[PDB]
This record gives sequence, structure tokens and C-alpha cells, in this order.
Amino acid sequence: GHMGLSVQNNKFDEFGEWLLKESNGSKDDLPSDVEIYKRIVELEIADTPETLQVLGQVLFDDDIINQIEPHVGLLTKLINGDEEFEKALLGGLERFFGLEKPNLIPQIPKILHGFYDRDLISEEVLIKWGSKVSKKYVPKDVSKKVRKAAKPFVKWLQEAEEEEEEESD
Repeated sequence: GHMGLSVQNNKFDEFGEWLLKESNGSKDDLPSDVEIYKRIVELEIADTPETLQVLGQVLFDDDIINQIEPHVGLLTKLINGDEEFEKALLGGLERFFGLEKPNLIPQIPKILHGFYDRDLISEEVLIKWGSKVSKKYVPKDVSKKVRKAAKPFVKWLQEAEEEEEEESD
């Protein structure tokens, strides 16, 4: 990557490198979301889904469950209701759990539930994601392990579907 499968640096790797360099080993020392969005705009990557793949890999650490809410404003703005941008964030999270913090893999159902509760990733995107494996972000066996751990939450969403169906008269 470091933010993807490729070996050489692309513009999204540069963005990620910058964020990591600025934060200097501590997510507390990350630039504010205001400054991050300003940087995204300068780098001409406010309209590219891969930005979310980068953010999913650099914004969080072992304290991720507590770091979702502070970044809601920034992530919603970039996602802009678009499914492909949601999938990119999930791709970044898949690299995060799979390659960086595999110790968090048992917490995946709770963590993704947190993205869901804050309208960051839709139920439809989560269920499709959780039902396949991919080599787009991580090796397929890593993908399998990550998405397998998400199955309790995926099932929850699947079973909750009927009761949430829009009803009238």
C-alpha cells in the first residue's frame, strides 16, 4: 500500500502518510477534522471514494469504538449518502482490522454497529459486504476472517429487516 494493494505510492497513500506524519504515532495528535477536510480539498480528493479507504486505516486505533462519534461530521460529508463511498470506508476498515489491529477482530460486530447507528454505513451495504469475500483490500483469507467476525451483526440486520419495513394503512 501502504493504504492499499499497490506497492508504489499514489495520491491516497500520500494523504495517509501525511495524516500519520502529523499525528506522529498518536490518534490524539491527529489534525482536527476541519484541517483534514481542508487538506482533502487541497489535494483534490474530496470527490474520490478512495479517500474514505485511507481514513478507515488512519483515523482509528484500539480505542476505535470511542473515535467514531468525533469523526461523524467529517465522514458524512465525504460519503455524501453514496454507497460506493460507504464501501470504500468499509474497505479501509477491512484493512484496519485485517492487517493492522487483528486484536480488534472480535469487537467487529459492536464497532460496525457503531458506524451503522450514526448513519455512516447503510444496512444494505453491510449485508452485501458481509456475505462476500474480496481481494480488493486484503488477501481473501484475511477478508474471510474479517467478514466472518462481522456475521453476528450482519445476521442481526438481516433479521431486523422485516420489522423495520415501511407500513401504511
